[PDB]
Amino acid sequence: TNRVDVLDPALLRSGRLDRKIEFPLPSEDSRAQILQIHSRKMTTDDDINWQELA
Amino acid sequence: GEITFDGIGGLTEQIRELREVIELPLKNPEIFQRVGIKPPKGVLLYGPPGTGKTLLAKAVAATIGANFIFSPASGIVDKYIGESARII
Ligand SMILES: Nc1ncnc2c1ncn2[C@@H]1O[C@H](COP(=O)(O)OP(=O)(O)OP(=O)(O)O)[C@@H](O)[C@H]1O
Repeated sequence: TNRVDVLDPALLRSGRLDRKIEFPLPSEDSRAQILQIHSRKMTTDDDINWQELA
Repeated sequence: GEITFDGIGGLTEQIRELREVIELPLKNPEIFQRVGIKPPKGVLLYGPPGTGKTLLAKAVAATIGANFIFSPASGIVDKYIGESARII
């Protein structure tokens, strides 16, 4: 779910959804990893320096 | 299965106030006849979510030995007109 503040407390709390795992925005280094697994499918060159774009 | 009745702890006071309604008038309706009062029926358990209100009912229903109907409140609604009336 993307709104967790809204759901009432009987749906949350430990013993129901024990773990509450947060997702952070990709950090500046992760952007580099991310751009590189989607580009493999299409054509690439060595012109590109993914470090820049991240 | 069975859950021990001391396996519920910390709430030892609420366990005793529940037995004043359920355990007592089953065995000794002679005590309530002395004062002259009609036995109490109907118990409402309420509290913050997760306090153990179901755990208390679970343990006491495996222990006492009386016939025990267990009913999710929302599980007896039916689509057809008044079929939910016949169940209750
Ligand atoms: N007083 C207590 N002593 C020991 N364990 C407890 C107690 N209350 C809750 N627990 C633990 O919490 C678990 C489940 O709690 P329980 O389902 O009774 O909460 P609830 O109030 O019924 O929740 P809901 O509001 O969703 O009905 C139990 O299996 C037990 O491990």
